[PDB]
Amino acid sequence: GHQIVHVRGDSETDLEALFNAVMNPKTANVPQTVPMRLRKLPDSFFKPPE
Amino acid sequence: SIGTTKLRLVEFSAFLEQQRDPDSYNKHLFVHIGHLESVDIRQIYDKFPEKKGGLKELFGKGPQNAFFLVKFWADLNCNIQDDAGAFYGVTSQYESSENMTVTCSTKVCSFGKQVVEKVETEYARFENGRFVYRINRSPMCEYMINFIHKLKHLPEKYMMNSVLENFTILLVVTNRDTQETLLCMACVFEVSNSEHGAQHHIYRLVKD
Repeated sequence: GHQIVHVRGDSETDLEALFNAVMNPKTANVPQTVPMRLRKLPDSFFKPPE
Repeated sequence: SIGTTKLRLVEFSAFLEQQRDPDSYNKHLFVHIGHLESVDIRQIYDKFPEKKGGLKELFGKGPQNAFFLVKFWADLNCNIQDDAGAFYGVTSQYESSENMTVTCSTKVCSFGKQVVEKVETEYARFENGRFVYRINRSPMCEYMINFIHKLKHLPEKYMMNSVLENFTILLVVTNRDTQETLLCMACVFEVSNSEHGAQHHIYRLVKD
């Protein structure tokens, strides 16, 4: 079993980017996308099972 | 019935172990499988990397019935002890009827780019008359561990869910010798608010 991990140089920066996209969207400069709620997805996708 | 006859994912588990002292052991599961509706794969193409060996390139490269979308409600309700060494790991078990060299690639993707790719090579083990490939206590990347910590300190879960909007994991298991896609599992996450525990919906990916 060999675990070779490939990491790109700005991982921790991107991690912050993942957050301040939400915490201050304006000073973010992050790619923009359609929220999953507004996509053609099954109703289950947002109601967890019982 | 997750996976094809070529290779069947029967077990998946990401966890935190904690050793407060020599008499104390704790284990917390974040998500777990193994303890169907369909989704148009084009709807989730704007959430995964679709470049060389991308969820799109692989779809046509191998069997479409090997592709799956999993929505996880992760269980983040775990008291991280500050005085205890902690192992963050991922145990996944795959069972197959044939003996092949198996390579599992786990990629954490932010927006359209995969930040970290981990490649694990596994070999067939004969158990109960079948060949079983199992990754035992594989360590998660510092990125994932930091991500969990950064999520925790968010005050509300709706904030957690919002950052998870742009977070995905692509899991691709492949026959190393033939480069045939054995199983591909695209992963999307919210944070489970259920008291009982982590929940998960599995969908088969299709095109139209």
